[PDB]
Amino acid sequence: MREIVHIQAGQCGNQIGAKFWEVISDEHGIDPTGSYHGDSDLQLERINVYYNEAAGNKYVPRAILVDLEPGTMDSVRSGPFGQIFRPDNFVFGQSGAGNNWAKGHYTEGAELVDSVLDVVRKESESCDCLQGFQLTHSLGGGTGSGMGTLLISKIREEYPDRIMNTFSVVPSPKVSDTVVEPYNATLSVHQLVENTDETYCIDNEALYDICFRTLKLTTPTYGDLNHLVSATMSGVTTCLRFPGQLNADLRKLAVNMVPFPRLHFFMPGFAPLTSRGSQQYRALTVPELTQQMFDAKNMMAACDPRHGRYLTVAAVFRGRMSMKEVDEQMLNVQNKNSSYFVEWIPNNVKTAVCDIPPRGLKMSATFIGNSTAIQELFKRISEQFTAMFRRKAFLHWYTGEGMDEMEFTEAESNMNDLVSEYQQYQ
Amino acid sequence: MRECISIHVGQAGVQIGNACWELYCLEHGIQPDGQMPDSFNTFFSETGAGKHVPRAVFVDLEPTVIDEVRTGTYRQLFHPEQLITGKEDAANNYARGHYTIGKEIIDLVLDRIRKLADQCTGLQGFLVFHSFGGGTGSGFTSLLMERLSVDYGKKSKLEFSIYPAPQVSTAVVEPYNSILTTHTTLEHSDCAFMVDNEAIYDICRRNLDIERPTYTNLNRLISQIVSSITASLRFDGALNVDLTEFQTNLVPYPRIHFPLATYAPVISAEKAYHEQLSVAEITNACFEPANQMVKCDPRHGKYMACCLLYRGDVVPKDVNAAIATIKTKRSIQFVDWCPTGFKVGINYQPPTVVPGGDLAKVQRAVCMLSNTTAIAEAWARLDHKFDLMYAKRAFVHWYVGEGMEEGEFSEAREDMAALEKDYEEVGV
Amino acid sequence: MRECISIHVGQAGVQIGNACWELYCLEHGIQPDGQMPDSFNTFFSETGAGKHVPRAVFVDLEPTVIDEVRTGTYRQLFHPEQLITGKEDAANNYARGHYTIGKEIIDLVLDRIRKLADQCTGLQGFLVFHSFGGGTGSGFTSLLMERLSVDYGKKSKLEFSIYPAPQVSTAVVEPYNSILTTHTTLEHSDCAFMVDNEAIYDICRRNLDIERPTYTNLNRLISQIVSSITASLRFDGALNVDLTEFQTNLVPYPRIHFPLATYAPVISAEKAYHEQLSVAEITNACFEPANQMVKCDPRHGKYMACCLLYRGDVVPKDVNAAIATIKTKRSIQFVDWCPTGFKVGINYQPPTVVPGGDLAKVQRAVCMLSNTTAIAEAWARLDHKFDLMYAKRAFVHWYVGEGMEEGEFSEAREDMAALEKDYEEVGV
Ligand SMILES: CC(=O)O[C@H]1[C@H]2[C@H]([C@@H]3[C@@H](O)[C@@H]4[C@H]([C@H](C)C[C@]5(O)OC(=O)[C@@](C)(O)[C@]45C)[C@@]3(C)[C@H]1OC(C)=O)[C@@H](O)C(=O)[C@H]1C[C@@H]3O[C@@H]3[C@H](OC(C)=O)[C@]21C
Ligand SMILES: Nc1nc2c(ncn2[C@@H]2O[C@H](COP(=O)(O)CP(=O)(O)OP(=O)(O)O)[C@@H](O)[C@H]2O)c(=O)[nH]1
Ligand SMILES: Nc1nc2c(ncn2[C@@H]2O[C@H](COP(=O)(O)OP(=O)(O)OP(=O)(O)O)[C@@H](O)[C@H]2O)c(=O)[nH]1
Ligand SMILES: Nc1nc2c(ncn2[C@@H]2O[C@H](COP(=O)(O)OP(=O)(O)OP(=O)(O)O)[C@@H](O)[C@H]2O)c(=O)[nH]1
Ligand SMILES: [Mg+2]
Ligand SMILES: [Mg+2]
Repeated sequence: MREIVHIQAGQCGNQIGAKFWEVISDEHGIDPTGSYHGDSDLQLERINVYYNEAAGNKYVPRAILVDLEPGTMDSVRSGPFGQIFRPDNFVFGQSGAGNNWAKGHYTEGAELVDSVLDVVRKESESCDCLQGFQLTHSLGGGTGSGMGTLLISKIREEYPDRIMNTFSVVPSPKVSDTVVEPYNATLSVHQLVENTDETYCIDNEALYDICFRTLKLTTPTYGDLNHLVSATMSGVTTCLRFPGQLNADLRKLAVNMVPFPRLHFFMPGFAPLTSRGSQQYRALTVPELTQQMFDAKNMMAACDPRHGRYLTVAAVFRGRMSMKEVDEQMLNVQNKNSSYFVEWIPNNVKTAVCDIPPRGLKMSATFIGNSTAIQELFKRISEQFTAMFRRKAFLHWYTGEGMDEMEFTEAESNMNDLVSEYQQYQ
Repeated sequence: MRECISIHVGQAGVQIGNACWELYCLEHGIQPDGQMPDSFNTFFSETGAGKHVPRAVFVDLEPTVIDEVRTGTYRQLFHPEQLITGKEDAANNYARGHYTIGKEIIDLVLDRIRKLADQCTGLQGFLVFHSFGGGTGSGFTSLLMERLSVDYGKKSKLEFSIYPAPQVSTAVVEPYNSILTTHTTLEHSDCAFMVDNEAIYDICRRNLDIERPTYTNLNRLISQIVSSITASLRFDGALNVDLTEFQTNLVPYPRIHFPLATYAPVISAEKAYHEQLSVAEITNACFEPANQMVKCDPRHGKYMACCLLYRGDVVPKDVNAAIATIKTKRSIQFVDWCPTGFKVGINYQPPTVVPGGDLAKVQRAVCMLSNTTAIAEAWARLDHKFDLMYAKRAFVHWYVGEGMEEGEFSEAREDMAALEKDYEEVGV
Repeated sequence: MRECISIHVGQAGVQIGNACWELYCLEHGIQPDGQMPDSFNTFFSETGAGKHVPRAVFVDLEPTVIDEVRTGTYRQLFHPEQLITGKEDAANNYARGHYTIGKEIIDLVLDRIRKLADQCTGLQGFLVFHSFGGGTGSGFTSLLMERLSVDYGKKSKLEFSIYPAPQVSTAVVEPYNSILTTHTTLEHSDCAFMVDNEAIYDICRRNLDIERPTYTNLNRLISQIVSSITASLRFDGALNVDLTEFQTNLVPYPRIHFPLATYAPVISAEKAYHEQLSVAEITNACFEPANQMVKCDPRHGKYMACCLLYRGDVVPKDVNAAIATIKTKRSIQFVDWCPTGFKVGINYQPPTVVPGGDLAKVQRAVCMLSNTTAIAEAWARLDHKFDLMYAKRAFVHWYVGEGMEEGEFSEAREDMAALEKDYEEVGV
């Protein structure tokens, strides 16, 4: 009865959305052509949140794909599970952003956003009563940051009473991949403090560190990191689709997690992630999942969680488990290290349990943390910005497209206001 | 669905284009008949029934270089209206290319550019090949860049320019042409990659162990670099760039757009059997001064922007590890106002080998582009040469008899002094 | 079911008709014996048993030109009482071709016109091929048109006149004939298309790569134009026109009936291999000024009406797209009082190729008829030459000794001044 539409913008968002629809369509049991071939009955009663019935038991997803060059669109269409989507949902331009924030928000996005919003409005008219939206992008380039920001603002002015999530990968501390990266990060965060309900922060470096120290891989591609991100997304929204003993949808997590309306930047994680060699040398118990959740080298964002304090923690377990064990262990790991939790909030942890595990696992768990030490990430953006903004370096590519220097000083003041609010509560 | 138009001017640009179209036909399986027994759309236009004609214009003021193309084994490839010639060369005289002889051609080549650019729908930019030390390669290039920047507006316009060497020189009036064309093209180009003759002579002498290289080996290496730049458009890769991103990453201030290019790994078939060529090895080895294809010292200047383009069998983890262990060393030092100074692109298709050639079969390949403050010193050398031949007014009357006053030389030397003060300003 | 009578008068008419009837007998598979080993009833008549006689009358004052047709490869074809000949020629003297020599042949040729117009049922109009500078091609043409407009009333009557080139000329008493003829035929013809020799010379030099063309290539191009006009009558199409459409669509005021004709694509067998000739390409090549068949420039005037005739594999959607993207360009400007300035026709049968010719095989082809204000400038040049040869009374006694008083030259000059004023009025 509660439906979600999916919008993917950019290159990084397109790859992560492709692996997400492969994972979800494997989980509910449908073929790459769209025919149903499941073995249970519970895979079809709550399918309306992501799919539409179409003319002879074929189910199409509720997805919308947008980019400024046709390369990643045609690359996603040619691959496996590419014949699922409806061909009118592929909207694209011809020009390209050039890793300018301004060329995405002001120059080409102004021509593409009409067709994108027409498709969003038609998919929103076709649904019964929606829970909300979600968007996948990156805070380092021009298509993702600029046009995801533009689409977020238009959707909030049209639909102001829904929940809008964003799954956005952020810039990395040691090594970058674009020279104009902190410019794009600061302007996009200046819009996402205002116009969204919660945002999940992913690094590429912490994903490489999970892939090296825990999974013990020798050759990881981008497919493995997009699979990790898709596993976290499905674990977040699993309480809508399967019946559980104690269940919690998206708005419940909104009400529980954010105390003050501007502190909605989380850090996620998954468990269990084991090797192939040391798989048979451990158990499957709730203490192992809980100790692997509250662990420093497991976090999918490069912020040391013991550099500050925790505001609120959410934990979504999957499988057939016992609730006395769950609640005793949340009590245990909260009084064990009390210095890392906020003093003026008692019993920080929120608990949810769903019955049907991922495909091939006895038990799994998803962690979502709202901590103060994320201020470190924001510090290292802003100072970098000031270095270039002390010299006006690379600036004329942006100033030639329609922006002023007052917008840059506005965005820097906004981000330093946010670092002040983070340092307030610790 | 997204294209590029390449124009070749003068003898050096025509011969580099000969090697480039030989390589591009060898990659995609197209024979020199123009028939193969769809990515090539970005360079070739399909004509009726199994015929792909290139998107190129060849133009020179002297008919002895294009004719070998019109009679040689690529006779059947190009469109015969796209091979335009004149009757008399520029005779190493910049005033004869910009003012007198070069103006009887430009309406024709602008008509051919306009007639090729109406068959496109995703036109992304131009690629103009030329030298510095010559007459039509400087004058006709400057006048064509003026007309293209007036007509085609906000599209990206790149150039591939042969930089004059310190010691090795052929003409006697080279620095005049170099100073005049650097003053004139400074206001219409977006990025111009510099390559040198003497450094490719030393690369072929030491790495490849070739003791007597002709012009063919140099043009094969230049073709490998341009192919590695455009392979992000002709194929499909994990982290891929296009032609518009380069300027946004390498050009901080709108008059510092002279980066220098490098390729790796360049070896023989004798040393290829005794080393494993890891990604960390080629990443550290493109950053050594004995591989830089312009005869300069990168240790005497600090870097402003770098762009690395990988091809073949690479994974991103040791790519980022290799860039990380680059930024820990002390000699490879970056500028203060730029903490993030790397831009990464990764493609899938390996580099192909030309038969009868000199390069070895390898799986991984790196192209590097660097925007640094070392090349200011090279600029200084050129200006000093200008000054000596401006102390006695030598060879000036050949210029001023063809339509150039004696004010332009003082103007152009003024702008070179301005550019030297700009490089030293942003450096110190 | 609907028919046409073609009359060729003079040497230019006989040779253009030779090329035209060779093309017609090649299009419908007819041998030169007259037998074919049914739409041809619009031009031919069946004579007993498998024998087709054409509807043509060839008339001339000099028996040398027609007596090469009576011993060429088409001896069997034309009927012997259709090739009417005189005894002495007009000697480039309009007074001989209008008054003295021409008036003993006109009754016989009018009896043949009356006899050939009784073997029809739905007669639509005549077609007269003639020149301007010549003797019988001006005087006999004007006398014939006067008698046809008296006798045959309100039927159509088209023309094909050779326009005199500005710089290239053969005779010296030529503009006398031109101004006298254009004064006399101004009240009797219905439409008259123009072609110039010098433009077809430049077309065969530049496009077809022919360096020395004789008159056979020119007559083949003129025959292609007449074939493209009448192929909407000889076959069936999606959007078809006939001969009474043109006078309603191209002639606004009853004294502006000189449009100029253009053909496309005109390319060699070599440059046709390297090109895709879509409808947008050939529609744009019809509109650029290097391809007009009259030596004037349409940039120096504004279009009053345009009519396109397509042949081959064309769909109407991108025909409409091509006319749409033509109508936005600023290079081309239309007149203010005509917002709907096009007339489109589409036929199904493609053009054939005469063996031994110079044209290539194409699927699509366009013939354009344009009524523009640039032709006024051409009138200006001819008018000026008249004044020079009337400034000293040169060559006037040859005309006044044969039945023409002196005031007729003043009358013709006044009427050409009136026509230039009418063009200037409706243009400016
Ligand atoms: C840790 C592990 O064994 O996971 C594998 C997957 C499987 C991954 C598989 O898809 C592999 C991936 C490889 C590590 C990478 C991979 O080759 O590249 C991709 O795009 C992946 C992720 O699809 C590919 C093809 C694998 C081997 C692995 O994906 C990873 C490590 O991200 C996946 O297909 C499954 O079915 C999982 C089912 C059960 O949950 C377990 C395993 O996943 C986890 C993280 O627990 C899977 C067997
Ligand atoms: N997790 C992933 N991150 C990616 C992937 N491809 C790129 N990136 C990240 O994206 C960054 C490079 O630019 P982005 O893709 O974020 C900007 P985008 O390409 O979406 O916009 P354009 O400039 O319009 O191409 C950099 O931080 C990369 O780590 C991918 O497949 N997975
Ligand atoms: N790598 C390479 N350099 C060349 C080549 N030909 C000439 N050069 C260099 O160009 C400079 C000589 O001036 P040219 O470029 O030949 O002048 P041009 O372009 O031919 O123009 P004109 O004066 O009209 O002949 C010298 O520095 C040459 O080293 C070539 O084929 N390959
Ligand atoms: N396009 C074309 N023009 C021709 C041809 N033959 C003659 N002309 C032109 O006709 C003009 C000369 O007048 P003619 O038509 O030949 O005179 P005529 O019809 O023979 O009549 P007479 O005066 O009796 O000789 C010149 O402009 C010629 O260029 C031809 O075959 N093709
Ligand atoms: Mg030369
Ligand atoms: Mg004659």
